[PDB]
Amino acid sequence: PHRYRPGTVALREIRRYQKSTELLIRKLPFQRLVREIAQDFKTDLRFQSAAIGALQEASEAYLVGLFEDTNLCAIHAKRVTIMPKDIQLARRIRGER
Amino acid sequence: HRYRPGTVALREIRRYQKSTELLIRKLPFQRLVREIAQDFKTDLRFQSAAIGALQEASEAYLVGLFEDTNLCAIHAKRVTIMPKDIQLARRIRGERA
Amino acid sequence: AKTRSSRAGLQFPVGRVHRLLRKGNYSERVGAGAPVYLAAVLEYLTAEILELAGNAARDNKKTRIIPRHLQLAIRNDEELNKLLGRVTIAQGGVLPNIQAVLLPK
Amino acid sequence: TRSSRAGLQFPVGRVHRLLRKGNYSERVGAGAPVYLAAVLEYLTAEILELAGNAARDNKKTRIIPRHLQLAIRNDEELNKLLGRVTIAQGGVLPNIQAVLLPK
Amino acid sequence: KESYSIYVYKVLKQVHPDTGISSKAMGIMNSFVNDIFERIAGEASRLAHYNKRSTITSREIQTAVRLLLPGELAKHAVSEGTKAVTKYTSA
Amino acid sequence: RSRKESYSIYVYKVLKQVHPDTGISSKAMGIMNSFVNDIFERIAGEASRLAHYNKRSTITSREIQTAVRLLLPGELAKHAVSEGTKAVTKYTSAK
Amino acid sequence: RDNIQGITKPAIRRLARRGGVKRISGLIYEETRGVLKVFLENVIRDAVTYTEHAKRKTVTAMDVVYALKRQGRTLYGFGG
Amino acid sequence: NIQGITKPAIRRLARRGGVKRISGLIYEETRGVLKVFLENVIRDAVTYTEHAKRKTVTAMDVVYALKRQGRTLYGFGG
DNA sequence: GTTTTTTTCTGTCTCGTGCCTGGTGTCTTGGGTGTAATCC
DNA sequence: GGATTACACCCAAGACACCAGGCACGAGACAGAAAAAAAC
DNA sequence: ATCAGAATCCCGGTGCCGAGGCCGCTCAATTGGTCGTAGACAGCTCTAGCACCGCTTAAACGCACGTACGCGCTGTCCCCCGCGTTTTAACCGCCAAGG
Repeated sequence: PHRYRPGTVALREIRRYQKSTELLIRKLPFQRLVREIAQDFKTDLRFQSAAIGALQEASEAYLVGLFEDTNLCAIHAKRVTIMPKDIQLARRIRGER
Repeated sequence: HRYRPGTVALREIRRYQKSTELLIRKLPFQRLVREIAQDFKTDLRFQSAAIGALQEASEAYLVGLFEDTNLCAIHAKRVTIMPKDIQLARRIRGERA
Repeated sequence: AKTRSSRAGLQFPVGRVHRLLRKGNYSERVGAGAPVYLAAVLEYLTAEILELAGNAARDNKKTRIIPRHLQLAIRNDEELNKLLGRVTIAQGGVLPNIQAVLLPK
Repeated sequence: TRSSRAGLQFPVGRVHRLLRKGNYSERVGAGAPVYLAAVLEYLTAEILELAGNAARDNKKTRIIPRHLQLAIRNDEELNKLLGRVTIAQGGVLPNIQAVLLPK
Repeated sequence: KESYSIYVYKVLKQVHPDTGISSKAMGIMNSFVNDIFERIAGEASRLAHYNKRSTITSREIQTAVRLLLPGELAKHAVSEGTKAVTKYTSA
Repeated sequence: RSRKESYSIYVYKVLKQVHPDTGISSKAMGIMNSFVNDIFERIAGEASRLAHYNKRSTITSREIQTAVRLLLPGELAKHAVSEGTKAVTKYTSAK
Repeated sequence: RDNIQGITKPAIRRLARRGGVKRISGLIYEETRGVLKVFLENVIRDAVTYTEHAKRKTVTAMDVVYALKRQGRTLYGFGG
Repeated sequence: NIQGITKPAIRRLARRGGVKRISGLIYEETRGVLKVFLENVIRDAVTYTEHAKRKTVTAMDVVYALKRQGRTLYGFGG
C-alpha cells in the first residue's frame, strides 16, 4: 500500500505537538510516582490537585529544555540519532549534576 | 631538533593548573575596561582593587566557559575547538537568545 | 480629586503599595514619591507587554488571550525574553523550532 | 557574654543587632541567634577542617586560598552548595581529559 | 484577597479595547506582576542596606528599574515614571 | 576614625581550636568573612520568606532550623542541626 | 513501587516531538527516568520541608510554588 | 582597543581551562563574548555608582553587581 | 494531511448590587535627610 | 572629591474621623471548541 | 627496548615582611526593670482528600520487517605547533640640553 519510507510522520507529529497546548504525560501514573517519592521523607501526606499539575507542568518543561539542548548537541554531532552522553553533556553545562 | 606536537601544550596545562595568578596583565586590560567605561558617563575614576576584581572574575568566567566548550568538542569526536562550539555552549547557558 | 489614584491619573492603588512596603519589612520608613513611581513603572510594564499580547492573540482570530499567546509574545520579544530567561509559563510550550536539516528536500 | 553562656564562639549580640538592622522581621526572639551562630560555627569548622587537610597535603603551614578552592571542589555537598561561587586566586581542578592524552 | 483583575481590564481597554481574556491568563499576569514587584522591592532594600539610607525615595526606584530591566524598556519606564511624578506633583 | 567590622578573631579562634599548629593568610581570612556574610544572607532571606509565607513576624530558632535544612544539603545539614540543637539545650538549660 | 517504570516510551516520544527531537535511540529511556526522578526528589524534598514548618499535614500548590522559586526554576501560573 | 587582547592570552585561558588544540576564528569570537560580558557588568556597576552620587565606582558596587548577575565572588570584601 | 466553513451547544464573562474595609484629611513631632563646611 | 559633622526644615507616622469603592455572587448573553462536510 | 638529553622536581639558603602577638582604649553587650500583644493553645465546622468501582475506549505492547543513518575505515590535504627570528610596548634613568 502506501507504506511511506519515512520523514513525514515524525516531523508532522512535531508540527502537531507544537500546534498543541496541553500536557503529554497522563495523570494517574505520574501522580502515583509522585506519591512514591513522597512516601520517603515524611509519611502519609495529602495533596491538592493544583500542586500536582504544577509539578507536571514544570517537569515537562524541564525535560523539554533538556531535549532542546540535546537536539542541538546532536546537530553539532553531525547526527540525528541522539545519545545518552549528549544528555550528560547538557546537564554538565547546566551545572545540575 | 624538533619535538612532536601536542606535548608541550599538555605539559604547560599541568604547569598552568598550579599558579592562580592573573593571566592577562594589567595595563592593556585596564585600558580596555576604561574604554568601554568611557561611553556611559564621562571619565569616571576607579579603584584599583575593583580593577583586580573585574580581572579575576573575567578570567575565571572565561576559563570555565572554555572547559564546557572543550568538553563539547570532545563530545564532537574531535580535539580542536571551533567557534560553533562556543555558540553551542552559550546556547545551552542562554546568554544570546 | 480625593483619591491619590485620581491625583496620579493612573489605574493602580498607591496606598496599597505603600502598605505593602510597610507590611514588607522592606525599609523602616517609606517616602511619598517612591510608591507612585513604582506603580507607574508597573503600569507601563503591563501596558507594554499587553501590547504584544494583543497582537499575538490577534494573530489567530481569537478575542481571548491564552497562555500560549503570552509565551509566544514573550519569546518573540528580545528584552522580555532576556527578562524572563529563568521563567516558565503554565500551559506555555515553546516556539516552532524546525531545523533546516529536517524538511524533505 | 551569652556565647560563653552558650559555650560557643560566635558573638550573639552582634548577630542580634544585625538581625534588627536587616529589616529581617518586626520582632526578634531569644535564642534564634544562638542557633544561627552555632550553624555558622559548625559550617566554618567543617570547611576549614578540610582546608587544614589541604594544607597537610601540600605541607604548607599558612593557608593559601588555593587550598580553599581545592577543598571546595573536592567534597560533594559543599561543591553543590557553592556552585555559583568563585574566589579570587581560586584556580580549578587539576584535570585532564585522558582522551586528549597522547598514545 | 485581592487580585488585579479590573486593573488589567482597564489597561486592556486602554490598549486593545476589543479583547477578551481567560481566567488563567489573568492568573499568570498577576503571578508576573507580583514577581516583578517583589524583585524591584527587594533590590531597593538592597540599595538601602548597601547605602545605609534609612528610607527609600523615588530615586532609588529609578536606579533599581535601571538595574533590572535592559535599555529600551528602562528608558521608557524612567520616562513614564517621571511623567507620573510630574503630574502628581503639579496637583 | 570610623570603626569597621570583621569576623576574623572568632573564626581565628575556631581555627586555633581545630588546628593549633596552622597559620593562615589575611586575604583568606577576608574570604571566610565574606563566606559567613553570604551564608548569613541566604539564611536571612529564607527567614523573611518563612515569615511572609507564614504571615508571622516573630523569629524563633525553629525557623532557623527549617531554613538551614532548606538551604544546605542533607547530611551536612543534619550534622549542623545537631550541633545547633545541642547548643540550644546547653544554653537554655542554664540561663 | 515500580511507577518509575510507569513512564512509557510513547510519552518520551511525545516529549521528544514537542521537544523537536527527530531520531530516538534506545538507550535513552531509563536514563531519562533517572534524571526525572532526581529532579522530583529535590523538588518534593523541599516542598515537604516547607510544609514541615507549616504544621499542616497537607502540601499546597503555593508550597510547591515557593519551593521551586527557591530552586530558581521559577514557574508562574498558580499564584505565589 | 579590543585588540589589546593577545593571542597567547586566550591561549593561556585555554591552558588553565586545559584545552589542547586551537582553531582560528576563536580569537575574535572570544574578544566579542568578553566584550558583551564586561558591557553588562560595568553598565550596572556605573548604575550603582550613579545612585552613589560619587565619581568613583566602588569595589563594593562591582561585587554587588556581580551578585545581581548571580556571579557571587568572595575575596574582596563582599 | 491540511484547512476551511456551517451549526450547536456551551462554558466564562461581563454586567449588577450590596455589603465593608481599606482609603482619605490633617495636625505634631521628630528624626531624617539637605546641604554645607571641613577634613583628608 | 569623598567622609564627617552639624544646623536646617519639613513633611511622614499615627491617630483619629469620614468615606465611596472592591469584591463576592448571579445572570444572561456571548465568544467559542468542536461535528463534520469538504476543497487542495 | 634504549640512550641522550631537555624538562621538571626538589633541597639548602637567605631574606624580608606580614602574620601574629600584644597592649591600651570605649562603646555596644550586658543587667536589670517595666508594658503588651502575638502567638501557643483550645476548640468549631465544613471541604476536600481519599478510596473504590463500573463502564468506555483510546492508548500501550509485541512483533514483522525492511532499511538507512551510525559507524569503522580509508585517503587525503592543510593548516596550527613550535621553534626560530625580529617586534614593540615598557622599565627605570639620565645627560644634554636649553634656558
